[PDB]
Amino acid sequence: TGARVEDLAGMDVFQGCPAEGLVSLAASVQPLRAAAGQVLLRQGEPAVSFLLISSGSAEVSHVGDDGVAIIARALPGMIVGEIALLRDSPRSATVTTIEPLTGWTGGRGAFATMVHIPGVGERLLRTARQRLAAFVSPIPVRLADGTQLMLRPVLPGDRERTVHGHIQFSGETLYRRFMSARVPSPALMHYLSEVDYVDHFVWVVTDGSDPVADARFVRDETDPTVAEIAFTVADAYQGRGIGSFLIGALSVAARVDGVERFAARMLSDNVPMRTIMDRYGAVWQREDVGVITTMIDVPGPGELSLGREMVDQINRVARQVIEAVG
Ligand SMILES: CC(=O)SCCNC(=O)CCNC(=O)[C@@H](O)C(C)(C)COP(=O)(O)OP(=O)(O)OC[C@H]1O[C@@H](n2cnc3c(N)ncnc32)[C@H](O)[C@@H]1OP(=O)(O)O
Ligand SMILES: Nc1ncnc2c1ncn2[C@@H]1O[C@@H]2COP(=O)(O)O[C@H]2[C@H]1O
Repeated sequence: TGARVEDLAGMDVFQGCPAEGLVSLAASVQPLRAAAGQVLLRQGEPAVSFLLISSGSAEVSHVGDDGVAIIARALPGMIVGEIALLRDSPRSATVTTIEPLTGWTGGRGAFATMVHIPGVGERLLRTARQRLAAFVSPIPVRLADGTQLMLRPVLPGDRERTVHGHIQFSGETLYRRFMSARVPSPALMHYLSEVDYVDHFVWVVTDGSDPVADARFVRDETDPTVAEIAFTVADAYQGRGIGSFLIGALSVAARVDGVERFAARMLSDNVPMRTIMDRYGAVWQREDVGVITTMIDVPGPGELSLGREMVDQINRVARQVIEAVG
């Protein structure tokens, strides 16, 4: 009954893989056909199953404890059902066919053989937590002047959210951040967007719909105990204390991630960033003309202006995203 290796060769998780690598698995799966409106999976059910989508589309619906449902979509080239099999846990979501759908599917054993394809298990994990991040609970954040926002992790869709959003990021902003006043290339947006949360962590703050700002760190290639950090705040939200908060938040996430030292780079002439830094120290060095750097140990307990309940919620959400699949 098995699948033609070509049949699986389009699936995102298999890209780069040598055809021979896929044969055992291609032998371990059966074809699946489903009509529009049909239910493939359900949120509490134990996981016996996984599916790879050749054609059609499916709605993903997750009911949080609040009782409100986050929705996403599963599309051709994508696995679904992998996560519960990854964590050995219940279905994270209910999955329903939108478009009539095909149709490669397998069981626990096929999954095993799949995981044993080199660098496949890793992709699966990455993408898994990537998806689980949508189900985490956005933390209410009320700044000193009363304006109310939300703290959550970046989602790939933030990319879209931001490009077509009504929130303005000035050329001067773009320049202070990326050193060009121009709007970020699609390639770049993808980079800022899709992350593993392990070597690349990103906070976004929103008005409750659209992201108004972000803070991220990327673990150093050679030294995993240090990461370079960066921030962006939308023009009209600047100067209200968002950046200070975000370095706190980022610091909690960092602590979780096993990161110790933050590295920073910036225009010598960008005062607020420098000020934020200066609160923790530390000495500035000149990296290049008009450009400065620095290195700080990560505060750390007692060194944060955030709160207790607050650092609790943050550390909780962060750790929830980071260790979700491991
Ligand atoms: C490592 C990197 O990310 S470098 C580049 C950073 N990103 C950018 O430059 C992009 C566009 N500009 C921004 O995003 C900036 O507004 C940020 C994020 C650097 C600043 O953070 P914000 O959220 O805007 O304001 P925030 O309230 O956190 O400012 C922090 C500190 O600088 C002070 N500050 C605010 N505005 C100004 C200003 N116009 N001039 C001087 N100091 C200022 C604040 O008082 C505060 O100091 P304090 O807490 O000791 O009193
Ligand atoms: N945000 C998302 N985007 C795409 N697919 C998802 C998302 N969240 C959950 N899923 C899939 O929905 C499945 C529901 O049950 P599982 O946890 O077995 O595995 C889950 C994932 O394969």
